[PDB]
Amino acid sequence: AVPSVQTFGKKKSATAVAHVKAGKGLIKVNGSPITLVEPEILRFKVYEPLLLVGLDKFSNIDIRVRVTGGGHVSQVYAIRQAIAKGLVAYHQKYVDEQSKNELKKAFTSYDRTLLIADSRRPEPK
Amino acid sequence: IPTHAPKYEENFNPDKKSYDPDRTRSEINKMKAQLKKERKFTMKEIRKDAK
Amino acid sequence: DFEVVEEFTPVVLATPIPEEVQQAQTEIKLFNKWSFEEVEVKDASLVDYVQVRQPIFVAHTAGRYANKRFRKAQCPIIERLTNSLMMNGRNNGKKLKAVRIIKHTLDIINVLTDQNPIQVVVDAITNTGPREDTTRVGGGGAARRQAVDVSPLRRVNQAIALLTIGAREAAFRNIKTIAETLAEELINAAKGSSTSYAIKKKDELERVAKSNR
Amino acid sequence: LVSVYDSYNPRTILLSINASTHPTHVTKFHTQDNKILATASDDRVTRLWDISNAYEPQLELTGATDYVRTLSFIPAAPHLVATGSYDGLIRLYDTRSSGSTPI
Amino acid sequence: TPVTLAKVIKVLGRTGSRGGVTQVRVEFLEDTSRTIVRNVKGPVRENDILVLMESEREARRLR
Amino acid sequence: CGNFGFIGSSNGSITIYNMQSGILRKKYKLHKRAVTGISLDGMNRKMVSCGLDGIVGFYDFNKSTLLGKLKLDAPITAMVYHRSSDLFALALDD
Amino acid sequence: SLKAGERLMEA
Amino acid sequence: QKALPASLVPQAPPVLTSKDKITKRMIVVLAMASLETHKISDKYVLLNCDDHQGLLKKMGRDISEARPDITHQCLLTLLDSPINKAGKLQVYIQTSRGILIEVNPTVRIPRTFKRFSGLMVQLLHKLSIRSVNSEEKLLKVIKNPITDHLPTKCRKVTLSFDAPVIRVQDYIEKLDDDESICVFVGAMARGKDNFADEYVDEKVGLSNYPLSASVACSKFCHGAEDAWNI
Amino acid sequence: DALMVMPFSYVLKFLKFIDTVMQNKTLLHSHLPLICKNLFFIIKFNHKELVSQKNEELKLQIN
RNA sequence: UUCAACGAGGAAUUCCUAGUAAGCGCAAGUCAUCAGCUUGCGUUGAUUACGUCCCUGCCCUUUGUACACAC
Repeated sequence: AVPSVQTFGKKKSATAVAHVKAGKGLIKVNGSPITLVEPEILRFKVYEPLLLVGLDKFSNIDIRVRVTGGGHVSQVYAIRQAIAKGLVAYHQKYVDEQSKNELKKAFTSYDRTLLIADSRRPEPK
Repeated sequence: IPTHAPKYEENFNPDKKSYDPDRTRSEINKMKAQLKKERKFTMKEIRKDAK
Repeated sequence: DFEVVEEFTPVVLATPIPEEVQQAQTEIKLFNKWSFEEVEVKDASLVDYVQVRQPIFVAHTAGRYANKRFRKAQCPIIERLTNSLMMNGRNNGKKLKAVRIIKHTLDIINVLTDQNPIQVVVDAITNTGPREDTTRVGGGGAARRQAVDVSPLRRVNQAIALLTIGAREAAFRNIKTIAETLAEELINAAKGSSTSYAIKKKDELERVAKSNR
Repeated sequence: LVSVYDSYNPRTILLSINASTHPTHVTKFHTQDNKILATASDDRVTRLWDISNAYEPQLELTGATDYVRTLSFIPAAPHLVATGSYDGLIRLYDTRSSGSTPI
Repeated sequence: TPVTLAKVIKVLGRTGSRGGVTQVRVEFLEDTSRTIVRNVKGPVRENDILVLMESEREARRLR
Repeated sequence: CGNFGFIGSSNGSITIYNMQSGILRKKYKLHKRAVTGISLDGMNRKMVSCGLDGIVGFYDFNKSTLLGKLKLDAPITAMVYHRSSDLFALALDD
Repeated sequence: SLKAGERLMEA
Repeated sequence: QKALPASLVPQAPPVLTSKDKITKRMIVVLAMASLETHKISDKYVLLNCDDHQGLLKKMGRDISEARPDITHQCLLTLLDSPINKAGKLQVYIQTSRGILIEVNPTVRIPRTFKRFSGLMVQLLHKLSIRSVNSEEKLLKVIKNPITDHLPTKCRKVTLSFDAPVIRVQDYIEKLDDDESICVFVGAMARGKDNFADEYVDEKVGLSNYPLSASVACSKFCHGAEDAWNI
Repeated sequence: DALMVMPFSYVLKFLKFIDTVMQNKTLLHSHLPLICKNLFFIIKFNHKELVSQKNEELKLQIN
């Protein structure tokens, strides 16, 4: 009976599942808050889906991210991709489509690796 | 400028080894090289006639 | 007057987001300290080949800038400095170390010269990158040179290379570290003070170009 | 050897000015400016260094006769340096001028 | 001595130039009509600006 | 586009709601007396409001700014916009 | 040897 | 008015190596030296002009080139000149085989010739020669070219015979206070003065008569001594 | 590529060659399409600079 | 206290263009090879070319054939 939206972010072998539901405003990564993401010089890589679009988008939803695998920087990249596409998917589903593709324009103008990972590599030259 | 003298051995040969003044490290190093080259040569010879 | 009220309640979040973090949602500043607005490139021909227009939060965009020919010309200039900093036999791959020492050297550039350290490094690029050079002419293999120009991508490339290896040599075995010698290098190259390795090397290239021009 | 560290971190010597060969006895930054540093020594000369260019001083306030031991700056006019030495004689200098002669 | 700026309008191909050195046809920016054939060292493309020390020397081949 | 709906109140306040969810998006405050007409350009770029203080306000809509403001000679009672020719007509009081 | 273009220029 | 330095006791000047590209100095290069080893059958000789009849012609080269004595007499001149004693000079010598040797100022070069030959053989074959005190190293073979070791701001001349004769004191006075001055002197017995053309922007001459390599070296050293008040 | 390599001084003396050659009407008419192809490409390529030259001699030459 | 080697390695030579070079550990031990090691596995991850045949080479064509148009 509650609205909930699950998305996935991935880098090299990291994986990050984000559950977005209608809540009080709390963002958690692996149970601890989002302000305790290590290695603390990439905390703004985690913070940029939030600050790109303002915390008033997040002030009614509460996200939680379970991250597994990879190393430090793979984990912060999977976290930020999960946060970004989770917020866009919640806005498609339970808020209006105008806000959904405004969020898509904001994240894609910053970098579209917040929404689409680079998936199949390499090249045979 | 301070003035130091250059340490060298007169009548040099770079293939020959230098003169360590000890005879209990130079001689054991000589027979180290002797034992290694003769051991490798001997067991290479016996494994090739075993083949 | 005219005012646009587009948020209608003071937003509180259940996770305490710090005050300087939620301060930064209105302008993207590098390392949450240094701005990217009013960082102009004081030399045309090196706009479009230094990239300060897209503002970032940290010098770790992992984007793919080495699969087409001129795409590296729009990697942000702090990141190009970082990537050129993390190259030797010792610290290949240690990009968090290079990001940390770029953070430290921008802090002490600002504390020694009260100005924008992003503007300082933009100025260092535009001063250091040479404008002519000599290529050894073949002519049968004979010992002669001939002076040519340099493309602006080669100017920014050789600018960042000269700055970072000047900082490596100035902190080879001295008391100072790579962050501090890179700070004095970027300050000396920014004002163009002829006492940096970078602009002494640039003046030597332009001088030999003038010689057998 | 005027060493300037950063406050609240004793491990990062920010720079080290090799001033005159005698003991430097008084060092303080400008009160209005933030990038010039006045160091006076037992050489009877105070100095205004710029902390970007810490190889040569941006002004070299000479004109004293015995053992300068005190600086001050004038709190509104930021060109005016009131130095004080062991022969009475609170000399003070406008920095726009030559600087080898107190005003 | 001043310096001048010149926007490339053609990357000259099929010249028999020395490798690494590409001949090029730049035009000036202060009078946007007069051109001069230079030869640059870096990776150059069309409509990028390059800083000529002197404006009075056309370029030959290199070999 | 059918996404936004604009309300002009009799105390001079143009509020912009979404139609799909109905949550208040924006709130322009230019007029000080009643707003008797609102309209938006066919490409959602310039909106025009007219009120009975006698000023017409031209706002950009993507950016939130106003482009200009025109003071007529009478209070205005009705606006009809024509969206292909970009011409609106204001029925004045005189 | 020259090539075309510069043979035309010198001629 | 002006006070004295706080310690008038004479301190030795710092001896300078190529790990200092800031300090003004004078660099003297002996180009086209003839330093070559030969195995003799159980002996390693430096190829002198006089220790053989035809080792050089059994290898191919000519007797009018195998000259190590002239780089010996230039090492004697540059290493007894007062500017070396004040430490405003470093020597690099380089061979006809392109083998670059950094010669420190503190080296007590052997004053006779056959000690020098026996030292130069161990230099070419050990790549490094220690001080007897051995707290530092004082003679070593290094990486080509010279411009990696030379200071960052340095105008490099060569000393030749088909060149305008200039005066050394005012020529050194024309360069400013953070520029060094590197000199390439031909240590041939005879031949062309082209041996360093990719480095040099100024080909200068010192006399109108045939000058020797050591006399030209001492001429430029004495000019720098009168110039820098030594 | 041969016509693009030459600078504008050589475009001007190429026009002088064309103006010399269309008086000798044996080798104008035995090389009309080659002359037409080369001249039309040359002024089509240097047309930004050609029209900004200001001299009546070149104007009468073109005419 | 005074009698050995060495403080990043000469001439030359080789290899290399993106998850590439290089760093780092962790497992396995697969009918040949390997343990004086070999092969996987992830983790951190760049500089510079991405153009040109000028040099060193190598290769191909020298009737347009294949049908317009153009050359």
